Amino acid sequence: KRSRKESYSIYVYKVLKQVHPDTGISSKAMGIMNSFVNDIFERIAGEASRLAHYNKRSTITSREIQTAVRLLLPGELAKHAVSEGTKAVTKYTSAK
Amino acid sequence: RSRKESYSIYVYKVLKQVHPDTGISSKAMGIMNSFVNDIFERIAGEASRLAHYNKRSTITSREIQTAVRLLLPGELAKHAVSEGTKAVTKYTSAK
Amino acid sequence: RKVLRDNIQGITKPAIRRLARRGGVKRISGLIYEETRGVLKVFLENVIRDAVTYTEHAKRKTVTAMDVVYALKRQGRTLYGFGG
Amino acid sequence: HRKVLRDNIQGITKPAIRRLARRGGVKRISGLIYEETRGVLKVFLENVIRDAVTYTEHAKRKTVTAMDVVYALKRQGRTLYGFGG
Amino acid sequence: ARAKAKTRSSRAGLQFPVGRVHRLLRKGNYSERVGAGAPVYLAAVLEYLTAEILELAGNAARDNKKTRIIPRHLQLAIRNDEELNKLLGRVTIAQGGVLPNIQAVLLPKKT
Amino acid sequence: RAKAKTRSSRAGLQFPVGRVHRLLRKGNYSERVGAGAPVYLAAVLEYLTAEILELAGNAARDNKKTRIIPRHLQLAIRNDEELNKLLGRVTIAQGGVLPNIQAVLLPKKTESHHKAKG
Amino acid sequence: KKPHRYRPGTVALREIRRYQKSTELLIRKLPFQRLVREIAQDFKTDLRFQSSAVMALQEASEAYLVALFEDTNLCAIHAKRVTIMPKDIQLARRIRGER
Amino acid sequence: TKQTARKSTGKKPHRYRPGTVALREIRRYQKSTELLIRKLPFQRLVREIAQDFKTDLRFQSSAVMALQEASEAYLVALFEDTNLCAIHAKRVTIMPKDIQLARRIRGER
Amino acid sequence: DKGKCGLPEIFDPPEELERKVWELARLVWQSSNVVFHTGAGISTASGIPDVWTMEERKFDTTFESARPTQTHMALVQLERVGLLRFLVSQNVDGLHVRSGFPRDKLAELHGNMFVEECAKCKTQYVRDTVVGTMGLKATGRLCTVAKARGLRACRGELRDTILDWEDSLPDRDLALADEASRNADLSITLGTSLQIRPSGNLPLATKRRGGRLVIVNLQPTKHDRHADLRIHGYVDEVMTRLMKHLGLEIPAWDGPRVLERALPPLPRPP
DNA sequence: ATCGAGAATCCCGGTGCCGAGGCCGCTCAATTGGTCGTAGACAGCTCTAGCACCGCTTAAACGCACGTACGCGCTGTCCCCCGCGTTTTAACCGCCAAGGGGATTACTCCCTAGTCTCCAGGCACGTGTCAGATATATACATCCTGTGCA
DNA sequence: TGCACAGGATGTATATATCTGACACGTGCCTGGAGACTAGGGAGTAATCCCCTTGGCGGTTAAAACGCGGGGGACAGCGCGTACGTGCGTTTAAGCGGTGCTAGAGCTGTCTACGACCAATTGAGCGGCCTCGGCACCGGGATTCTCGAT
Repeated sequence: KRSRKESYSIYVYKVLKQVHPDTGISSKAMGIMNSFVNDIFERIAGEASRLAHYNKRSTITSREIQTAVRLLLPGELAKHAVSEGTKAVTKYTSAK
Repeated sequence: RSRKESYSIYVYKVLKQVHPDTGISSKAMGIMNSFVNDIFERIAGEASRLAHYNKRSTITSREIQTAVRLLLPGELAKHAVSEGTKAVTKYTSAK
Repeated sequence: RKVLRDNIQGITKPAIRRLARRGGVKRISGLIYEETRGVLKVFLENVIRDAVTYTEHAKRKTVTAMDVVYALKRQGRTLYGFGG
Repeated sequence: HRKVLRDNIQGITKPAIRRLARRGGVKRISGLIYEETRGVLKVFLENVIRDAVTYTEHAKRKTVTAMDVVYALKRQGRTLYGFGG
Repeated sequence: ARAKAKTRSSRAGLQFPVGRVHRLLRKGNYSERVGAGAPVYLAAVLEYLTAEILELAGNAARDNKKTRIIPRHLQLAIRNDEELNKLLGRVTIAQGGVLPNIQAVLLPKKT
Repeated sequence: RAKAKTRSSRAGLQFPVGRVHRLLRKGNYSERVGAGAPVYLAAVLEYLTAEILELAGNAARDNKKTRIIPRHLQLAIRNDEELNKLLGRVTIAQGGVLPNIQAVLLPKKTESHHKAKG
Repeated sequence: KKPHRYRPGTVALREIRRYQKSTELLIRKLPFQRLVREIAQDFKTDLRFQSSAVMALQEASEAYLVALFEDTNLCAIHAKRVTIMPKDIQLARRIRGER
Repeated sequence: TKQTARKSTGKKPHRYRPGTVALREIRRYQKSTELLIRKLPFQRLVREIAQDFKTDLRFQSSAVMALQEASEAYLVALFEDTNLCAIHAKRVTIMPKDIQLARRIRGER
Repeated sequence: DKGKCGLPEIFDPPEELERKVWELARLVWQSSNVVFHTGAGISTASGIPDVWTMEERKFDTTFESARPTQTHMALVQLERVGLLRFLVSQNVDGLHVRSGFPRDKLAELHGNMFVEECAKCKTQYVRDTVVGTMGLKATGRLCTVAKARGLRACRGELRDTILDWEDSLPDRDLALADEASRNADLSITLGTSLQIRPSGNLPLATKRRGGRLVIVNLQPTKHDRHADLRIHGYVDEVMTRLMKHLGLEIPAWDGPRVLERALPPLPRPP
């Protein structure tokens, strides 16, 4: 039939059940969350690509993403996101 | 040692084409050089978004035309479209 | 075979007063209805120009909601809840 | 580099603020404006420098260049012709 | 033959798909090469933002005596917090309404 | 081999077409680019440059000057409605502002109304 | 005796409180759709509109007008008044950037 | 007429009435181009603000020049909006509330 | 249109009209560069009402169908036959241009109701309908001068040429009139009080470099002194015996017309 | 400054019901393993600006006196907007066709990416010159004040 | 007390003359764009397929429109006090020119390790399908502001 559609529904649902074990979510709220995730993704990716282009560099590493998230997110959000990202990268490198 | 390209000679050619007896200072030259490659990247980014929006991987003349008609307002957009069409037709006709 | 002329008056005075009440306005002068209609028409035509340009670039004849979403994102007005 | 801090906000004197207002087109200025605009200006500056430094330390540099400032201003939605390009 | 094939998202200990993020990074015309830690970092920060917004929205839903989130709750959560309101500064959420706010001067006097 | 004429000359332009093509292909905009895109973009850039730089030249001649300085560029951009819309929020160094004083700030009333002098 | 009548200003406050806690659209659907079609006829004849397209247009226009009216109310209160007049809308749009 | 042609037919230097030197200065600074703030105090302010993010930095001269130009342009635009707000309230003096309103409408507070 | 009319009139006795019109036709001959000055009184024959006139008290509907006077038809023919170097008019009726008088010989110091000017290129347009705006303000039309290389048009805000008190005066016109008076041999003002300056001082500067001065006005002038001949009769009938002793008669006023430059030398006897 | 009618709002408990949430089959995208060639990490130099300090000149910031213009508070009025009835007006809801057009495959061909050579357009650099700033030197249109007459 | 001039005083305009540092221009390299040539896959037609847009009809009321009486608030005057603009004498530190030192900004080599790419493998995730309860409405009373007496 019709082609497949990519969405962030299952992962947003997993996070919601991680933080609130009992509350649910409607379809329109799920679509709004999907749009929010896509918007933040494209903002961070564009900022990282511009950062890489400014330094005559061909790769987007974790340093570019960290600088992009400290340029975009404000204050406490920036610090907590940086902490979470570094924790995830350390866990990924040590476990593999 | 290293060469740093810029749109200096080209805009000075345009200046002497439109005002054959008026000069331009270095600061105005730099400002015009910044304006040129500001508009360049603005139009190019709009065209790239417009091409990604239609699942295509080629920046043809149509994407540039639509980008310049999306960015430039009114008479500027119409005259720029006319100039670009004239240039493209002449380039294709001359082979 | 169909021409529509006097549709800007479809946004009636009670609708404008309702919108102003949601904004927090307590008492409303009698001349702001025409001003509101004018500014609404300007905003609508500004958005619809880009929307129709986006549709006609794709050689389509139907204005999809995603074209409206892109046209709004262009003017620095992001809209969540309609995909994209 | 040895000296750290003093009250440098006062370097933006009253006559400079009145000159800026005159170029803006202001005829009369109150007495409480001077302590306001200074407080405004700082909030502007630390919103740009904080970005420029963020660029400078990304390239492993220890010198804020003009291009860092231009990029930071462009990121704020406020471009500046005459220094980059 | 081969191993048990854990996913990279499970290896990094996070819920978002790092593989899908890496695919959208490669096939989205951002750079010419993509590192091996950029998708993990970006997935971690995306999950953090999603969790923060969802926690605030759930708190608002409980404050509204409901057990299912609607766009009104998301709007309340993102407008009552000074960080997300500035990250999502000029963004309109459909069917979200506005914060209930009336200026003090408009309130009736003599009381 | 051949005469090797530049693409800008073939298109009857002044801005470089090959440089624009190289910038388009090395700017990470798309996988591939067409053959006519650089010509169209160069023509648009040249037209915009000519518009701005003719208005600046007119403003410079209006002030008994034979050079274009940033002040003239700012004046030309600001006095034109469409160009000011395009450069809506752009700061030009050493540009200044347009001469503009609000009507309320003017003193006025210091003139005879021609009412038979009472 | 006299029939019950509320003093001018309290019904407006009740309207404000009721409309600030509700989320439905405020303008009627068909008039807005006809206005959108009439405006669009001046760019390309014989067009078609999805339902979601006009829904999105209405959703954006309502938020735009609500924000503009909040700015207008601030401008009116700044001038020692409580009524909004066209000059307040004009000042708000001058400052915002539309001019 | 080689002076004030125009249309018509007709104690201590009067001290000038309060508001003629104001318009003279307005015209003088509106037809000029140069910067309006002293340069060393601005550089010291920039260094003070910068050394609260990363210690012991260095600045190019072009960096502080660009910062000064951007700051002056921002302040001039803000003052123009403040003047519009003050005139809207039937005044000619600009109060801090005018600056607050102008910054609130723009979306900066 | 009220109160009273504190105006003394002498009408000067009829026998001395012929005397000093004959004597004026004398000075007309040996003058090689005559610069005329014109005032509101030239149009009183056409019934053109509205400064003294404003103090004593918008006729655009009368302006759109106004008819140039007999003397208006005189001066255009004097231009077309020679012995006329320049003309300076401080009137806003616009009858001189509509009379076929060339615009290059005409200095309209106070402007014209029928002329618009651009605010970005300072070009001038001569319309046929009345421009309904006073005070150097917007008109509603736009400039249409087309630039080359396929660029946009001027598109500047067209404005009127009707001035207001204390406003600046046209440079192109003031300078021209001044050079003209400095290069004047004779000057003959018609129907003005010589009161509003800087225009009023143009006639006197004629004698400054060794010249003469003839004033024609029913009312007294603040420059009656330092003259050469003072005429006090009606300009409508005095010009009749002006032209009767010189020759020719008015060709026609064949409807509103505009003339930019002047015809190659002089038809008819000089 | 206090009571009491009265319209409006908030619990209370039924009740359908349509949408949120769980299950299952299966294409398809993520994963694992190996090869490789280049992007970038790491040293090492060169020298270019960035920083620190000193004298001198003077333009500007500063402190104070003073007067007047402007901001703020009352006061009156009259006019424009709000609240409540009553009547039209048209939006909204179900239901039904009839296509027009957006999606989906198949196929082919022409358009664009690699690569390879080479030579001329464009950049770095040195130079004489000319436009823009300042500084007198005549020329001229007004404007103000002193010395005789009804 | 009001004219009548004459001549000195005031501000503006045009014309030369000198200076100086940025600019227009000529020359020598050099590397990047142009001309040939080939391969492969992106996209332009062509043909179905179904779905979702548009137009129509009809009953029901929700809401808009119109009318009318008050009332309160927007606007125009007055009046007063003070604070802000203006001018002058002090001072003070900015701006310039100069000297000196060195931190690190650019640039060049060398090597290695790390993403791109290509085949097999397989399980997380999507579309389709059921199924039950969170929730939006139904009134009925119970409070709760609100505004007029008193």
